[PDB]
Amino acid sequence: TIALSEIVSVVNTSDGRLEVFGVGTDKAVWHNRQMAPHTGSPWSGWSSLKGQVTSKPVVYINTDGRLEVFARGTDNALWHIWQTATNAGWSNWQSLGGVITSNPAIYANTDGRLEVFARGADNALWHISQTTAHSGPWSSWASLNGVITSNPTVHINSDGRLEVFARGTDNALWHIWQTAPDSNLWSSWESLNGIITSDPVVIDTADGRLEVFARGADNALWHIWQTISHSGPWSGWQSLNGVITSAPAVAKNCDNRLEAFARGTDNALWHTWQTVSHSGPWSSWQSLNGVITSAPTAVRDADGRLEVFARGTDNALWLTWQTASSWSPWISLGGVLIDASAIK
Amino acid sequence: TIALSEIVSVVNTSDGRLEVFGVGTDKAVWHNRQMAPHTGSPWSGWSSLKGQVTSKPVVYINTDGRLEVFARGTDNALWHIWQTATNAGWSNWQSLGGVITSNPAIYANTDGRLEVFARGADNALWHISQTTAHSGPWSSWASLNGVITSNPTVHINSDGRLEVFARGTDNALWHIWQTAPDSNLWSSWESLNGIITSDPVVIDTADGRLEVFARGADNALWHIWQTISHSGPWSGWQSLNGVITSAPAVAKNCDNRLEAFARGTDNALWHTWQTVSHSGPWSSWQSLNGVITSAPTAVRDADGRLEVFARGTDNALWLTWQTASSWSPWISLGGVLIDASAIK
Ligand SMILES: C#CCO[C@@H]1O[C@@H](C)[C@@H](O)[C@@H](O)[C@@H]1O
Ligand SMILES: C#CCO[C@@H]1O[C@@H](C)[C@@H](O)[C@@H](O)[C@@H]1O
Ligand SMILES: C#CCO[C@@H]1O[C@@H](C)[C@@H](O)[C@@H](O)[C@@H]1O
Ligand SMILES: C#CCO[C@@H]1O[C@@H](C)[C@@H](O)[C@@H](O)[C@@H]1O
Ligand SMILES: C#CCO[C@@H]1O[C@@H](C)[C@@H](O)[C@@H](O)[C@@H]1O
Ligand SMILES: C#CCO[C@@H]1O[C@@H](C)[C@@H](O)[C@@H](O)[C@@H]1O
Ligand SMILES: C#CCO[C@@H]1O[C@@H](C)[C@@H](O)[C@@H](O)[C@@H]1O
Ligand SMILES: C#CCO[C@@H]1O[C@@H](C)[C@@H](O)[C@@H](O)[C@@H]1O
Ligand SMILES: C#CCO[C@@H]1O[C@@H](C)[C@@H](O)[C@@H](O)[C@@H]1O
Ligand SMILES: C#CCO[C@@H]1O[C@@H](C)[C@@H](O)[C@@H](O)[C@@H]1O
Ligand SMILES: C#CCO[C@@H]1O[C@@H](C)[C@@H](O)[C@@H](O)[C@@H]1O
Ligand SMILES: [Cl-]
Ligand SMILES: [Cl-]
Ligand SMILES: [Cl-]
Ligand SMILES: [Cl-]
Ligand SMILES: [Cl-]
Ligand SMILES: [Cl-]
Ligand SMILES: [Cl-]
Ligand SMILES: [Cl-]
Ligand SMILES: [Cl-]
Ligand SMILES: [Cl-]
Ligand SMILES: [Cl-]
Ligand code: NA
Ligand code: NA
Ligand code: NA
Ligand code: NA
Ligand code: NA
Ligand code: NA
Ligand code: NA
Ligand code: NA
Ligand code: NA
Repeated sequence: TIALSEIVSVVNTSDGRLEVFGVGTDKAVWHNRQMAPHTGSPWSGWSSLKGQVTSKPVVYINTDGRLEVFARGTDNALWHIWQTATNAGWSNWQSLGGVITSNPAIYANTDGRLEVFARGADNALWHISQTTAHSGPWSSWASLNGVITSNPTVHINSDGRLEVFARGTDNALWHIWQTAPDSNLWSSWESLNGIITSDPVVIDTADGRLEVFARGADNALWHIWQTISHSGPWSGWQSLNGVITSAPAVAKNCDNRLEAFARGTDNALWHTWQTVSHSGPWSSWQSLNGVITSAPTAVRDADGRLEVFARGTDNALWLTWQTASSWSPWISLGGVLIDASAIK
Repeated sequence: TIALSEIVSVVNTSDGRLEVFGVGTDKAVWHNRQMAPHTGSPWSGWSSLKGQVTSKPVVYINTDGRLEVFARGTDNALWHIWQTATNAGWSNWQSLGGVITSNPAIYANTDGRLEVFARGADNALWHISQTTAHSGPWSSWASLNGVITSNPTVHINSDGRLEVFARGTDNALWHIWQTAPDSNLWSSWESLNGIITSDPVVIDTADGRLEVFARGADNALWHIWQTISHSGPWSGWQSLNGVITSAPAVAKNCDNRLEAFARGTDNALWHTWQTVSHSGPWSSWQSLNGVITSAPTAVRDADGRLEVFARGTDNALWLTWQTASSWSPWISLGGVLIDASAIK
């Protein structure tokens, strides 16, 4: 097991609007969209993209601006659905085959080819990619081996090499990387040690370093980073303290200051932020109240403000966002959302 | 002729630092680099990349983070130099051939292939591209025809299609675009009318629209935009008033509010910005003082603040930046810079 997961995936679209994707009580993927590219825009309300899924659905934006949603099907294959043109109609659901046992994780290579990562039937890391920029057809499936016990997360280094993070059978954070951008040649697996009790969360800092966050054995929020832009040595593990009861979420403020969010022991949303600037020391933890039943999902909107989403006690998706002074009151976006994560 | 040009090219690097590139009294390309990814970082001092150039040198970042600098050579061919690895050593200068009669303009396609645009010996628009993502060899040159009378400027639409802007023989703003992302198929030329007396300056908005700024026949700053995300019809020309004596520079604040900069009749730096939000009305023009002998160059740094560069009365490069309350006083980065613009 791992800490409680995020309930939605979110994207800031090609036209600057937030769109959130989750799973309904009918096992379809539903989505909810800002009308306008601003903090506090009205929302569409929940709308179904149909299908029947058995993982968290994960939205990604192609390099031509088209949204694409990936999810495990009822046959355990990887399935996907995409906008046929930027901000336009959706394709039918289509299978990418395989047999997967985690949520999918997606990134664009430097050549615009989406690459998708998931755990396999064998508990190894597997991957598949677009054969040309922002387009099918897709490659055959292949394995990066290893044996992993969390959902994988992928990011891109500031030199263009993809890098994947996952928990190992010893509960340490492990990782593996492309040897060159767009490459099919990957490193050996390497351990970054620690004991982690959530999915890892990875972000790129303003200064080009990968930084990984995860709940520890003591239920504190911990992090570890590349000390040099796209390069080792990594730092030691460092504690940001707290006691958290979900996976964390991390986003960059307007000024690049990292900010981490998680559910607290009182089930409120809590957060801690870098102070002064993006190189800065982290603040003490502070509560944003509420009573939540998922990990939070954080994202920076087109006004440069953080917006945080979490499921509530009524199973609706609730929302709060940064204002000048403070944070806004929690508001409900309604709906009934379930946690369909393929690893819990 | 066109309004006075910018003296440097600037990039916010893969690791978050500002680096500026200009032409020294020896006609070599020189550069100056922030040590750290923060407003008010100390600078390296000017350092030479050698070469002998007869255009403004134009820096662009490959999709793998490697800087690449483009410039017209003493033989009028397009020349370039690149980092051999991200943020590391530089190649030798190499020729991409052709005969060009403007500064070069560069954008990355959605497939990661850089494409460069320049006016040719025939006065038409020409282009050349990398044949694979962030790598040579380059394609053959081809023409998009037209007859142009300014430096061209390229940008990417929110659906991934490159689009190029230039002044025509009638002094109107003309443009031309890819019919699909990464394509060798382009539109016919189309006129956006108006009378322009500077190079056009293009930026993408938070909501995915191309917006173009130019000095008008009355020496006011004018602009015009796509009405629908990545699509015509375009707006009317609208005036932002002022009386300006250089090319404008435009950048996005970290909340996406556009902000334009230009030298005034008194040779000081002046600016006007969007208020409220990125969909807000523009402020009155305000002075940032200084006495400057080039157009200003504006860029957002890794603290989310705008920084503006301009040549001074002593031919050094000077710098002011946004602060909480105000703007910083002008500071000198030293050096002696010449205006090597191919079109004056
Ligand atoms: C519109 C609407 C809201 O619908 C609710 O929320 C959706 C996300 C689904 O769970 C539906 O089954 C449920 O009824
Ligand atoms: C076409 C289509 C959609 O298919 C549904 O949704 C897919 C994601 C799979 O779960 C299929 O097994 C299921 O029938
Ligand atoms: C080298 C290597 C691969 O290691 C495997 O996969 C890693 C991710 C860990 O789970 C190890 O405990 C396991 O043996
Ligand atoms: C190629 C290569 C090397 O990759 C880098 O250096 C490795 C030794 C690891 O520290 C990775 O996190 C990092 O991306
Ligand atoms: C250290 C600290 C901050 O607070 C702790 O961690 C927070 C996230 C909450 O869980 C509190 O209930 C708990 O006391
Ligand atoms: C404070 C507040 C807002 O409301 C609380 O937190 C929300 C996220 C919901 O769980 C409500 O049911 C709960 O009452
Ligand atoms: C070091 C240094 C600064 O050098 C000055 O500024 C450079 C940009 C060149 O013009 C040199 O010729 C001049 O001497
Ligand atoms: C190699 C090299 C450097 O060459 C100089 O700089 C290049 C950019 C060209 O102008 C050459 O013609 C000139 O000789
Ligand atoms: C069609 C076409 C191209 O038109 C040419 O190129 C345009 C950019 C203008 O300069 C016209 O005045 C000129 O005739
Ligand atoms: C394909 C296509 C259409 O291109 C768009 O629509 C055209 C009519 C122009 O407005 C361009 O500025 C824009 O890029
Ligand atoms: C006001 C001010 C700061 O300085 C002025 O503007 C600078 C940009 C230089 O031109 C100086 O030589 C001049 O004195
Ligand atoms: Cl609804
Ligand atoms: Cl379907
Ligand atoms: Cl993540
Ligand atoms: Cl700290
Ligand atoms: Cl944005
Ligand atoms: Cl010369
Ligand atoms: Cl070549
Ligand atoms: Cl050629
Ligand atoms: Cl421009
Ligand atoms: Cl930045
Ligand atoms: Cl000069
Ligand atoms: Na769009
Ligand atoms: Na966006
Ligand atoms: Na295979
Ligand atoms: Na990721
Ligand atoms: Na970064
Ligand atoms: Na950057
Ligand atoms: Na460097
Ligand atoms: Na451009
Ligand atoms: Na945009």
